[PDB]
Amino acid sequence: DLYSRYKKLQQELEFLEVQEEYIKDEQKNLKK
Amino acid sequence: MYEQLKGEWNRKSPNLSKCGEELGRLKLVLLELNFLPTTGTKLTKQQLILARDILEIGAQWSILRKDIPSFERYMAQLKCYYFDYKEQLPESAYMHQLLGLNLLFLLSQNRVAEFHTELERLPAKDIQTNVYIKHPVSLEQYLMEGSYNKVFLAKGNIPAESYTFFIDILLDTIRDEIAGCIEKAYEKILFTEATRILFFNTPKKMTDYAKKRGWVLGPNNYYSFASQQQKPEDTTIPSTELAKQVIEYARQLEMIV
Amino acid sequence: PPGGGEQEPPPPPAPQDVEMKEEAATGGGSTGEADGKTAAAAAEHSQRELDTVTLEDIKEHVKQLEKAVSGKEPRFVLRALRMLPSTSRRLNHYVLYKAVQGFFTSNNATRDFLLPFLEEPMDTEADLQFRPRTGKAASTPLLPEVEAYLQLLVVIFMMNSKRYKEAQKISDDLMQKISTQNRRALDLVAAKCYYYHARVYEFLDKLDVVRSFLHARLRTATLRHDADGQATLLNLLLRNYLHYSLYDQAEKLVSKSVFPEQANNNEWARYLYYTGRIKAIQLEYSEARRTMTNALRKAPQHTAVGFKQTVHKLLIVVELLLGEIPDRLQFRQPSLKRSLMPYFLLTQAVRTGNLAKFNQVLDQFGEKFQADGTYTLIIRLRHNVIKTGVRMISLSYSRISLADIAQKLQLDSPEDAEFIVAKAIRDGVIEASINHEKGYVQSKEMIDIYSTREPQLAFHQRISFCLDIHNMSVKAMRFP
Amino acid sequence: MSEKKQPVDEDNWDDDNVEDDFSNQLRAELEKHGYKMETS
Amino acid sequence: GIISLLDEDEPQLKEFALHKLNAVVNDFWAEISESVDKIEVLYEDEGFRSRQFAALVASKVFYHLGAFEESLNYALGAGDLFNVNDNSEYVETIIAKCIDHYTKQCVENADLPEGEKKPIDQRLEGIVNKMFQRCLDDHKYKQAIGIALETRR
Amino acid sequence: GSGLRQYYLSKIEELQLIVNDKSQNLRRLQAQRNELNAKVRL
Repeated sequence: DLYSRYKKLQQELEFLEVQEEYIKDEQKNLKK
Repeated sequence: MYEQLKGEWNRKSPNLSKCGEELGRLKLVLLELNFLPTTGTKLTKQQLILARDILEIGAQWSILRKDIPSFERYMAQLKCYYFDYKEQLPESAYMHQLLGLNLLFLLSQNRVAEFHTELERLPAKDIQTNVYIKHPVSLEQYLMEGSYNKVFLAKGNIPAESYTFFIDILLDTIRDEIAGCIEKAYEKILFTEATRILFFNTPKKMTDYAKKRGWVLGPNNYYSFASQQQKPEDTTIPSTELAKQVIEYARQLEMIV
Repeated sequence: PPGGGEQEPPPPPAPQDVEMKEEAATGGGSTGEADGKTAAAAAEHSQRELDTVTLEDIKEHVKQLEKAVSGKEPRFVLRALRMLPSTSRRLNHYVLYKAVQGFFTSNNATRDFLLPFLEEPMDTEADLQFRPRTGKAASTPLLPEVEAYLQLLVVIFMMNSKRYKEAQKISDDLMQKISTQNRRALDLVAAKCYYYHARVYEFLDKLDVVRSFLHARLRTATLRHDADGQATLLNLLLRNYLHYSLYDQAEKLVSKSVFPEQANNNEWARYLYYTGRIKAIQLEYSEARRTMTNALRKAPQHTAVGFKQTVHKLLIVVELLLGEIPDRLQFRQPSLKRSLMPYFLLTQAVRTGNLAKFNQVLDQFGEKFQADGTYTLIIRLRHNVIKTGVRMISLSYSRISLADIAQKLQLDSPEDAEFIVAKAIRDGVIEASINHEKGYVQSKEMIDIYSTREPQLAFHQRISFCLDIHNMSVKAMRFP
Repeated sequence: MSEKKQPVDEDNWDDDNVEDDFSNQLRAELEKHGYKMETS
Repeated sequence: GIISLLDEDEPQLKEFALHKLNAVVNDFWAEISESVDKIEVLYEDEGFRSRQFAALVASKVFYHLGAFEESLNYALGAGDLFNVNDNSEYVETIIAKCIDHYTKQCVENADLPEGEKKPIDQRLEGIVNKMFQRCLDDHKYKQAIGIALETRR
Repeated sequence: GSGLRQYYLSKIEELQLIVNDKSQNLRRLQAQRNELNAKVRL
């Protein structure tokens, strides 16, 4: 499982990073 | 085993293959047991007592031949054997002026930072006794306030052998910043202020200042030249980069943090 | 016996109640924030870690015979903690051994039995993953023992308990190092022992074994984890390079590890002070005295803590090495009233022109001066005796003759005047220049500080500082 | 280096520019601090 | 006292300098910060037989200072004397920078194999397959399949 | 283990740390969106 643990935590980086960019668009839009 | 111990010891040392044989002796010293911790067998420090002494005279050989990069190579290996990691160190008498040779090597080369970090290790050794350290620190207590060529008025007190090779550097390292300070706002002086006060009424010291420096004695003066600048300013060279700070100010202040 | 007999029942239950429950809540809450709280870089038990700095130094020292603290250690070291049924057995044992303390006798472990008590953290399916829990349970053999300040024959068992705790570094570095960041808890534990293992190695010889240990213990920083572990060991690295009197100090300057960016306003405050003495011995003063002043005002928030006594001592020593004249007792303490009295006389003779009076006091009070670790003042204080006078004149007179500044300084003659007017400019004392037409020493005035861009240079750091606080605030806010 | 080269021949911590600034009038202003609101 | 031992020019002290290079190899690596050229010029000696061993102790000192690429480039040029030395927890950090530099080089060369390829150092891959041999001999093969995807080979 | 597992086991550390980090950063941004969305809806 040890190679899979290294790959899946990489996949939990940018899939979690795009949510960070997402709320920046949300909170900027809700001020309008 | 004790290769040519006191052959050319006292009188002279003109031999050149002696040093490789002396290094050949030093091949044996680092290869008997060890040098770095020198933990056990205290008798293996007993040739290291004499391995101190053969580098002492090796430093005396370097001061005979005026070898500055060797004289620090000997002294550092000696001091790191005066800082043997088993520091028991039975007292040799030639240590206290060898450090005085180190303390005058180092004082004459603008190592005043190296001076005042050296004195930390010997609190009462450097003061209460040891005239070979008491004289270079009374030199340094002279070297605080106004006594730097009053030093030359106290030149004639050498407790050891001549010490000439490092009072000549002390001759050198004073008379050149003397020449540096007269290039500065000490603007110009006549020949007789260079005579009575620098020192030594006229030898080829006038050849020293006219050739190492300029300051040609023309009609009754040493003459200074131009030592000024123009001082330009633009203050809109920052107007590209001060705008870079202002854009950065509203950058982080507007971003959703 | 009638007088001392009735005074026996009240002393046990006050440690048996509140000293019982505090680590019982801490060892529970940090465990729940070791299992949960994946972002436990800053636990709230880090303030309890700061409480355990203050707690056991005053709460308990001895194991409190008449059976109060003597039963805590066989309770709290008997922890196997298998699963929820076999931890609730131990959760009953927090209650059940309280009857063993009160009704029965406790298990008296007089300074020796705690080391074989470290087999109950192996007996009957114990836990090795809870290296915070066993790491605190490796501090607890020290906590009555070391903090009682015995320093007597259990120093070797202080050492062997720490070797078991250095074997817990091995269990951190080899046994299941899975993302728990427990080193930043263990480094403060590696601090606590090595404040007294520092003192232990002050009761004995040098530390070159620990030097090989400390460099390797510093080595695993900056790659694995780096917060406050690099910092606290670096003061422990510096303090005995300083305490030993060798060259020792340019090694510190090239030790380019100065910057773990914060140390919670306590370790970073003294860190500036240890390196402030380092930069002072190589004759740099103005750069030294400004971080001397920075270290005094950074964390002084106690009453005469002991190194506050020392930074306030050394601060105007180097300011009496430039020659500005502040003196001392404007912030005086009851632990300072004794320690000011030789230092009292030291700074008054700077302003006056009497030096045999100064050489009287140095001969009078040299033993206290040598106790302070300030041997090398006199090789450079007689320097500043005439430097304080010449700066005071140059600050007074705007255009002074050489022929007058001498005779005021009881200096007899207009040559002995500018026997102090050619290195002071080179040392950065006075702006003034000297013409060899008049021999007069005149300085000028600074006006362009507001006329040219001095203010907006200084503002750009402080604009950048204030926005960081706004950034540290919003990032650390919405935890609900 | 450079001899500065020449031809010719209590405990008053800025509490002294406080205390040598201080010697002849106010000692009956040390608990003379309170008598002034019925006449003056 | 140990720095100035690297000044002398006879070869009988050069092979005794390495007898004193591995002597002082333990602790005072901060002191060797001022001794960069005294390893480097000693590395430029071809009459010095063990010049790769000078790159061993150089990869020791630039790891102390944190010159991680400079330790990496001298782990390259240290040849067989570095290739024989891989049983430590010192060397596991500098092979970590190796594989990291290796797999980003291989994806770079997998982008454009049609000309202007950056040639991989053979001593860079000399420890790559050698550490892959440790996968073959330490019984573990989920690790042996693990690099084999990431190496892009 | 030191040559073939430690290259991965030390590397999955920081891959765990950033996912550990930005989850705190995410739920801060989550609650701020719920404040404004409850403000606009009302």
